[PDB]
Amino acid sequence: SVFLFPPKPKDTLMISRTPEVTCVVVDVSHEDPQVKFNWYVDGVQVHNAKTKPREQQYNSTYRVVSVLTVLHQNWLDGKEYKCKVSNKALPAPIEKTISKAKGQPREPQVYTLPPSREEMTKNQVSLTCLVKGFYPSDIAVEWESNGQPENNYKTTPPVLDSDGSFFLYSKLTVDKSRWQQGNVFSCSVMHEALHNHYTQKSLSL
Amino acid sequence: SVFLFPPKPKDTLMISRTPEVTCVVVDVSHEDPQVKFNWYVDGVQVHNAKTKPREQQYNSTYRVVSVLTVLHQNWLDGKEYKCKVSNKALPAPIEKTISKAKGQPREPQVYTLPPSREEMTKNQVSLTCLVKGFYPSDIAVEWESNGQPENNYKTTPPVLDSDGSFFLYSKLTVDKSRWQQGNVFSCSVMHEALHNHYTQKSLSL
Amino acid sequence: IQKTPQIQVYSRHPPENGKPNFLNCYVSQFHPPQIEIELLKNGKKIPNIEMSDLSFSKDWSFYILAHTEFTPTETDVYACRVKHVTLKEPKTVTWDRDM
Amino acid sequence: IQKTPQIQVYSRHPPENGKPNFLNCYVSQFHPPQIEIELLKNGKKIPNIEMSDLSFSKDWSFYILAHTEFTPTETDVYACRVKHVTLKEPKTVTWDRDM
Amino acid sequence: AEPRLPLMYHLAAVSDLSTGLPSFWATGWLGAQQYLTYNNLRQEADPCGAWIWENQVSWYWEKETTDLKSKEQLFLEAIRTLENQINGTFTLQGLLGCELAPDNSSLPTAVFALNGEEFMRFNPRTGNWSGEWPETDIVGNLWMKQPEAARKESEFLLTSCPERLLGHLERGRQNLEWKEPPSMRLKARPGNSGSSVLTCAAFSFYPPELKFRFLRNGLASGSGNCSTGPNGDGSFHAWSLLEVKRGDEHHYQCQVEHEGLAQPLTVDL
Amino acid sequence: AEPRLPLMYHLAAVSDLSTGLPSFWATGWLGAQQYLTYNNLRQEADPCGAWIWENQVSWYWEKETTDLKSKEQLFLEAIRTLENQINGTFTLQGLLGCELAPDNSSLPTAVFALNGEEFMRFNPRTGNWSGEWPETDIVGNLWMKQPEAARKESEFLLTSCPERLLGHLERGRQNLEWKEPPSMRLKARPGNSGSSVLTCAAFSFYPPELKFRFLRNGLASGSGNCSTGPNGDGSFHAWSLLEVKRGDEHHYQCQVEHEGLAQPLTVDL
Ligand SMILES: *[C@@H]1O[C@H](CO[C@H]2O[C@H](C)[C@@H](O)[C@@H](O)[C@@H]2O)[C@@H](O[C@@H]2O[C@H](CO)[C@@H](O[C@@H]3O[C@H](CO[C@H]4O[C@H](CO)[C@@H](O)[C@H](O)[C@@H]4O[C@@H]4O[C@H](CO)[C@@H](O[C@@H]5O[C@H](CO)[C@H](O)[C@H](O)[C@H]5O)[C@H](O)[C@H]4NC(C)=O)[C@@H](O)[C@H](O[C@H]4O[C@H](CO)[C@@H](O)[C@H](O)[C@@H]4O[C@@H]4O[C@H](CO)[C@@H](O)[C@H](O)[C@H]4NC(C)=O)[C@@H]3O)[C@H](O)[C@H]2NC(C)=O)[C@H](O)[C@H]1NC(C)=O
Ligand SMILES: *[C@@H]1O[C@H](CO[C@H]2O[C@H](C)[C@@H](O)[C@@H](O)[C@@H]2O)[C@@H](O[C@@H]2O[C@H](CO)[C@@H](O[C@@H]3O[C@H](CO[C@H]4O[C@H](CO)[C@@H](O)[C@H](O)[C@@H]4O[C@@H]4O[C@H](CO)[C@@H](O[C@@H]5O[C@H](CO)[C@H](O)[C@H](O)[C@H]5O)[C@H](O)[C@H]4NC(C)=O)[C@@H](O)[C@H](O[C@H]4O[C@H](CO)[C@@H](O)[C@H](O)[C@@H]4O[C@@H]4O[C@H](CO)[C@@H](O)[C@H](O)[C@H]4NC(C)=O)[C@@H]3O)[C@H](O)[C@H]2NC(C)=O)[C@H](O)[C@H]1NC(C)=O
Ligand SMILES: *[C@@H]1O[C@H](CO[C@@H]2O[C@@H](C)[C@@H](O)[C@@H](O)[C@@H]2O)[C@@H](O)[C@H](O)[C@H]1NC(C)=O
Ligand SMILES: *[C@@H]1O[C@H](CO[C@@H]2O[C@@H](C)[C@@H](O)[C@@H](O)[C@@H]2O)[C@@H](O)[C@H](O)[C@H]1NC(C)=O
Ligand SMILES: *[C@@H]1O[C@H](CO)[C@@H](O)[C@H](O)[C@H]1NC(C)=O
Ligand SMILES: *[C@@H]1O[C@H](CO)[C@@H](O)[C@H](O)[C@H]1NC(C)=O
Repeated sequence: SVFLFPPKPKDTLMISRTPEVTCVVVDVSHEDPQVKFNWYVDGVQVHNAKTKPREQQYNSTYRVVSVLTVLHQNWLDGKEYKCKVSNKALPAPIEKTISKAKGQPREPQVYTLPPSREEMTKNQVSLTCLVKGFYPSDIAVEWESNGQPENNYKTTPPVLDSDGSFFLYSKLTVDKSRWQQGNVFSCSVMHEALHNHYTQKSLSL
Repeated sequence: SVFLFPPKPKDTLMISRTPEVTCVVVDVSHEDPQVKFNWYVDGVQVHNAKTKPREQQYNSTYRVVSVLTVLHQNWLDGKEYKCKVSNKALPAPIEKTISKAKGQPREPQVYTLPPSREEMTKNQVSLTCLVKGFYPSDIAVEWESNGQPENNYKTTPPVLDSDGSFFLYSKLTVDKSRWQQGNVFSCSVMHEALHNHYTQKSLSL
Repeated sequence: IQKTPQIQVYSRHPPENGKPNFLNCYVSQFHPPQIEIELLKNGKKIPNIEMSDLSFSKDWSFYILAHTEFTPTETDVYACRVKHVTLKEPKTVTWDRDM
Repeated sequence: IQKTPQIQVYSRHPPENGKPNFLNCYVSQFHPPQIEIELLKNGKKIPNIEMSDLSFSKDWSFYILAHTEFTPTETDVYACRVKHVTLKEPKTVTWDRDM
Repeated sequence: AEPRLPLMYHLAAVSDLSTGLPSFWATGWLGAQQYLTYNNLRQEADPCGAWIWENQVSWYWEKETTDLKSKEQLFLEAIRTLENQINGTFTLQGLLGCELAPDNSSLPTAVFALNGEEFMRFNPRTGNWSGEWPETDIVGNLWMKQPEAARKESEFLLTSCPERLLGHLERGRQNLEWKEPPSMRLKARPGNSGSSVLTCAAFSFYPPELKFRFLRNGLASGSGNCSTGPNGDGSFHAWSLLEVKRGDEHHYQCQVEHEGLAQPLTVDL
Repeated sequence: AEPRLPLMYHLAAVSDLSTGLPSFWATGWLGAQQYLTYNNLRQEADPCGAWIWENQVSWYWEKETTDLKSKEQLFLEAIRTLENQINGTFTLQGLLGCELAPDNSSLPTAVFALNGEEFMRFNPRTGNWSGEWPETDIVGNLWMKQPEAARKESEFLLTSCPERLLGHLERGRQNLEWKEPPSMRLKARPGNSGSSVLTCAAFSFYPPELKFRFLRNGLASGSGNCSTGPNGDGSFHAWSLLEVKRGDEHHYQCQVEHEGLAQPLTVDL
């Protein structure tokens, strides 16, 4: 079975990053490991195009993955990333097409929510960012402290609202003291329908 | 394939409700539809025990479900609800055991969060309940207005926090006016590790 | 929590055809308390029967006694018909003379 | 966005054994700009070569020219070895006299 | 006097009246005999059968009617509030009573259920209600909303109950110490492939305690699959079933024990 | 004078210095010829090759060095800020220049890229920076933090560029109007199963525009698979490949067109 995953939105957005289209097949079998990956972009076959399958030996079977690296521009201009897996134990070339959305994007609403007073009775508090009314579900939220990365956050999966939009919450747990000292916190949201695929909203005491 | 689902926690909690253990098999086949459901509780076979399979005709195959009704007491005292599916196209009796948790429960933290000021620039606002640090994931949150049911809410799936706990958010969208008129709202959380399996926390202007 | 009723029919004194007696239907072990109960003679409802006060047991399930004066014969069939939610079709139970 | 280099070796004037000339390796189409480049004689590095200023094209990919004075013979092999991230093992390209 | 034999009350309320049930009703019991009945439609506590010849003080029945009218109120109200907060239909029940300690004081009982499951208790020596479910709060909180409720509940259980019980043992001695012995019959009928079933049946007795023993050739052989049920007039009826090999019937006898009998009673086919 | 031929600047900065690269460096071009070089280690703008005999005003080179030192600053700073907010390593590039309109004014160019992709532009007639990605904000905001930056960028593009270009067409006429014609050679070698490959090669010419046409028996036959490359001294080198059937070689000729030639030049095997 051949699954085909997109590049991470951050990684197609940022020229400093590198976008990859990952073709994950789980099976293939022994006696027939000879899965010829075929990578097409729009129409054209890319040979390698720096395609890189690295073999794994799992379960009772093999887990084989090839990673096609994408031009930021192409995916943003939505080309079709067609993965094809061959073999002989396999009567037909397993074909898989991805590209982005194609649209109609909805811009996320980023409001930052302070801890509750009842929670200042705890000596760790929680910082909340509500990101709502986006489309597609393809988003990326992160947190910062003062100006620098906070690793201490948990983001909920996008869940579909009554609207026909998606929403999420992201919860930064900081120290009660760290909040009370009027220290600046911030949630930094990345989605297609944002100003430069990027926005940021600040929580300060 | 035989899946076996629990009763809804609300329904095992409330004597006014009726708990059901649902055995959902998807396949069975034609020429061999003769799936003898077998229902055991702790050790003992329950015959029917008001077991009720109702036939569905799906996909290209059959979707067969039998619903064993449970005594509140028994499930709360954790008996084993063992579903078994027979047939002849099926070399072996497909066995499935459920019961509750067995433990170690963690009591949820229910804080209610007001709309942001930046959101009072909208003429619909959102009311948030953060429910955190529970275990197991088996919880049920609901909303009320003044004292009566609000149907206008969306709850996120329990997602596992850094803690080794679960958390969720639930978002009540009300009218800006409806909030500004100092009207009482409330989130009503139901989980095993709560005072009577039930708690409630209020949002008021 | 629902529970189907248990139904038991019997007589007061040792039965003897042609001799006046009392028929008893004891319906028990049920939940909820909303139930229909009739005494039948040859499958057709007998008019004007009596009933005791509705009560319940240590396990919470309900119980009650329907009864009336009757004279057993060799050909007449006596039963007790009961309707309750747990029952898709009503249940009819026939009187057994050795009980 | 990574791009592997294109490598092309050639000479200034029409080649003739035993006659002084200049060897040119033109490395282009690459990204990032961090790259290693050497001129080889019989598989071993030639000392003291020259290079032009590093530039780039309308599509952003980089380009540059390594060169030196040499006299072609019938037996001596000349190449251009290049190391870059996109390359797991370096690439060696041999000079083709008809170019 | 039968010191301490239980006095117990059965109470219920329901939202669905499609089968003609009253909204609230109660029955009261002395051991196994029911001495009282009451429903919201008559609002009177009346004695059951034999209990009408008992010499009681002039105010006996007026006082039972009063306590019961109180309970009726607390129960019917609990249903409306539940109906307001949760969709559905409800059934509410209670079990309240006592038994005498040797020095003559009370050992009480007080428990409650909602839609078939126990959801609440009440300790009379502390005056508090307990539970573990969301509807416990809804109901318990509603009942606390007038402190006297709790106080009058502790008194019914720790004072009135034992005084009633103590007056019944005396004034109602003939009723409690009656032993109408059972009338017996033993018969045989066809069973499953190659088997027979014997049925020993006992008519019109009081008290309800009776022991069955089957005998094959004069020797104890088991007690059979037994059951009991009410008889419509104060006495009881019972029966036990035994499976035997076809042709084997005449070897069995039935024997019963009962407080109304001078010694066991052997019965013949 | 060659009115308007482009004047263009190539700018870059990088965080990784493991291969001995300078932190910032630039090259400048007139059409296809490079007339200037500059890096942060020397901090001087020096002319390339032939451009050293050009009669210029006494202050020509001091002024180019000044503008370039400004850019160097804006670029090296953009990298440190990116390094602070995002893990990784970065590469930053820019393309800036102009071309003359018939009335002699400017038609400019200004674009930027980050890690291989275009992420920003700058319109000199408005003074604003644009983009569409999270790093556009980080960089654009950093550069706005001193209004003069924008003002000096609009002047380099709309005033200095056209005056430099206009002075070059005049003072550097011999350099721009040179047509060193190509030296030609045509050869054949083995191909894939049953085929042969002909290679037509052109040495030392200027300008870079040259046209190839192969001829079979005096008749146009295609232009082959062609390519060009720099020659190390100001002139260029090119070549075209054609696959023919083995034994078929002597039927082909190679013909080239070039501004340095009076009429096309036919070449023989
Ligand atoms: C033998 O064993 C192996 C392995 O088993 C493990 O466990 C054993 C106990 C042990 O002994 C070992 O063997 C081993 O540890 C079995 O393999 C499993 O096989 C199943 C299928 O049978 C797979 O399940 C699918 O999973 C998809 C999601 O996959 C992601 O998540 C899972 C869970 O975390 C990961 O395991 C997995 O690796 C994937 O993670 C993502 O990977 C990509 C690529 O690496 C990441 O890419 C990023 O790329 C950018 C590029 O710039 C950047 O580089 C980043 O750094 C990279 O990380 C990406 O980030 C990862 N994601 C995250 C969050 O990190 C499911 O989508 C899939 O479900 C679809 O298909 C099934 C089948 O049709 C449907 O039933 C299902 O409904 C769904 O269908 C439709 O899919 C659409 C797309 O999702 C969806 O939109 C649509 O709504 C949906 N339709 C409906 C109606 O819902 C499926 O669940 C497992 O992934 C695989 N396990 C592993 C470890 O690989 C094997 O089966 C077994 N053999 C047997 C049992 O016979
Ligand atoms: C032919 O078609 C049929 C149907 O197809 C539809 O679509 C076609 C396009 C169309 O043409 C039609 O045919 C049709 O419309 C295919 O059937 C599907 O088959 C797959 C499996 O192949 C099933 O997938 C599983 O789903 C489980 C979850 O199921 C719930 O959710 C789904 C999605 O919403 C529902 O569809 C489903 O009905 C279930 O809902 C719950 O149902 C119960 C019972 O009704 C509800 O009960 C409540 O009870 C109380 C009692 O008091 C009260 O009465 C309430 O009112 C009741 O509602 C309950 O509330 C529902 N829930 C909700 C939220 O409402 C998955 O769990 C399951 O996944 C497990 O197993 C697979 C396989 O091993 C694993 O890969 C997977 O990882 C996971 O494993 C482990 O499971 C643990 C338990 O979940 C978990 O804890 C653990 O972490 C996990 N392990 C890991 C490593 O992750 C699986 O996904 C579909 O459900 C079924 N579809 C339907 C509609 O029934 C059929 O396949 C197809 N044939 C083919 C293709 O060949
Ligand atoms: C005696 O009882 C055995 C097991 O239980 C009985 O039957 C079930 C169905 C209920 O009626 C339960 O209350 C009874 O106790 C039976 O296996 C056995 O067959 C019964 N024997 C005879 C002779 O009736
Ligand atoms: C001419 O070119 C054809 C297609 O592209 C060429 O080869 C690829 C690999 C690159 O080098 C590309 O830049 C070239 O243009 C080839 O199919 C054909 O074989 C080539 N023919 C000859 C005779 O060289
Ligand atoms: C219990 O009460 C009865 C009646 O008042 C009395 O006769 C008996 O002796 C009492 N026993 C004790 C131990 O007080
Ligand atoms: C363009 O500039 C040159 C030099 O100043 C001048 O000779 C030419 O006539 C100008 N053309 C126009 C239209 O101004």
